[PDB]
Amino acid sequence: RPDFCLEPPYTGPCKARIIRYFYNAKAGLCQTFVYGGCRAKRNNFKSAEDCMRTCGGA
Amino acid sequence: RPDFCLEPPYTGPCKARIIRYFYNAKAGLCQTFVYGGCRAKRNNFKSAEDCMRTCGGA
Amino acid sequence: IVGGYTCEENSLPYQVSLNSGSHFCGGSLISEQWVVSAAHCYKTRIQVRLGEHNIKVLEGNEQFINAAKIIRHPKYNRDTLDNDIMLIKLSSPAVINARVSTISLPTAPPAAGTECLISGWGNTLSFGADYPDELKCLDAPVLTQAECKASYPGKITNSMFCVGFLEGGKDSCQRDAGGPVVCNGQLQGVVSWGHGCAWKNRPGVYTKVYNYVDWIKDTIAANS
Amino acid sequence: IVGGYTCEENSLPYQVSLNSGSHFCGGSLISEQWVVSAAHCYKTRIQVRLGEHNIKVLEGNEQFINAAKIIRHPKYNRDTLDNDIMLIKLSSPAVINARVSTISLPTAPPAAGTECLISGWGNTLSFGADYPDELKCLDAPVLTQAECKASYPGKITNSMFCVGFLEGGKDSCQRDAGGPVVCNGQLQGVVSWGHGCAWKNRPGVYTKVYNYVDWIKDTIAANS
Repeated sequence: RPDFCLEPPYTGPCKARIIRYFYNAKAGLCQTFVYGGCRAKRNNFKSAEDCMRTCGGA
Repeated sequence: RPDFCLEPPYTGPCKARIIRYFYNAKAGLCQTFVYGGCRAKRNNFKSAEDCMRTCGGA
Repeated sequence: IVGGYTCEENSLPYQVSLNSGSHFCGGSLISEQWVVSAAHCYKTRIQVRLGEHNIKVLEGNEQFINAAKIIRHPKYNRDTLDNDIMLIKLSSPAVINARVSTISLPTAPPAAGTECLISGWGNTLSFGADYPDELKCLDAPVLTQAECKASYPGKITNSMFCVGFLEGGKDSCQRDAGGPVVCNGQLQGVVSWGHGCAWKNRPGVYTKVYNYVDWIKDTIAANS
Repeated sequence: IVGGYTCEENSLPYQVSLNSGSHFCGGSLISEQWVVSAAHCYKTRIQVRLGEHNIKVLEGNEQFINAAKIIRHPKYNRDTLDNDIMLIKLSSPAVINARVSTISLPTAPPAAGTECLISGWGNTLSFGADYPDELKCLDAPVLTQAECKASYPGKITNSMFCVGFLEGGKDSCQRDAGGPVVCNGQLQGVVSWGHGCAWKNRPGVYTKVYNYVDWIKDTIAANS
């Protein structure tokens, strides 16, 4: 139910390619995205499990 | 359960006085702090039930 | 304000406060109907208060006026803080008297070495918290752009200058934002940001009002 | 790398990749035992691959060597990206041959306008995603400190410089981080960050390696 779960995935400005999970509310589940390795927003997880625990349902 | 819930609260550089909520790991619940109006860290919520619903028992 | 002093009651009539259930920022009255503050002090609904000294204990003469239009600078950057300036239009014109009065806009940029007066109801502790009821004041010099940029490498933009003391001890603080920095009868600055409050080599950073002199004109024109 | 070209298979022996589950960063081989990367490429376990051109299609030249020490700059700021540099000591020294070989550290800073070679297996699209299997190269000049500042007001510290094109269309991208910017045979830059990839007036920002020559010597000596 938290609003940060509805934000777009945030790669950020760094140039790494790090697989992270975000909740996609229009899908109703967690998806993979590329994180750059700095300045993570809150819709950004190490597992889908981590992701659902926090954002699932949203 | 997220590990950013373990960070102390972060007022930041800006000079507003804005009440926000952070998870106090040692107390086991959410408390208030003064937010300056910019550069929020992740342990920064707009209310208690908000905070406790994502960091409650972190 | 850290390391400052209590202002004289009848001496900062241009000083205002911004309110949303509580005092959150300051501001400056520049005309009977417009206030200058900081962009980071934006809220959707704002109540301005004028003629205050003690924000708790009313001496009879305070005005409470809802803001009608609240207008952040368009090139305001919430991350870098470039262009940290905002204009508020009062729903009624302020009554101008001994205790509410406008501050002149600036005619030239900030000049290093000049003594300014910074004021507000900000925290008076560098550490922990004492939000004061009485308006505080600090006399402090404009610093050189070099001193400003060395204290904060890469962070100083065209819209910013530092006022204060590199020794620390004396500075503006939380709840001070949006408030005035007056040098020689003109609003040179708006309280913006800093690293901590009154830390050594970390002076306050302020928005140059002078940069926005045409934007302030044009904004009032367009909306009045 | 956006708007670049496939590297000669023979020509960048100093180019390494850092791997965990998958390829996540690049690096530069700077002695038989040590690799320079970005501090934002730090992980607790890394295996360095050496001698790659196509990261999916092995030509037989490749070495797979674990990092035994992974050492971020002690002043790396996770939020401003200041001092974004890291050293890795390999568990065994690399076998030196035509495909695995070192690059010179810098002996001076690079002059604005010098032509550099940037390389990596980073995204080749500015939007969406094409992660290439083949190593890509970009010819790009060092930009002035003024151009760099104008592009990124508030964000460029003393450890940072820009290489690229203010018109956009050519830049480094995700998965390029930690990799080399080579200017006349010397490693002048480490791919760090940017606003998008190949956006107008937003060139890549790189760490100034020349600024760490001492630290790298010390660290390499402290860690024999």
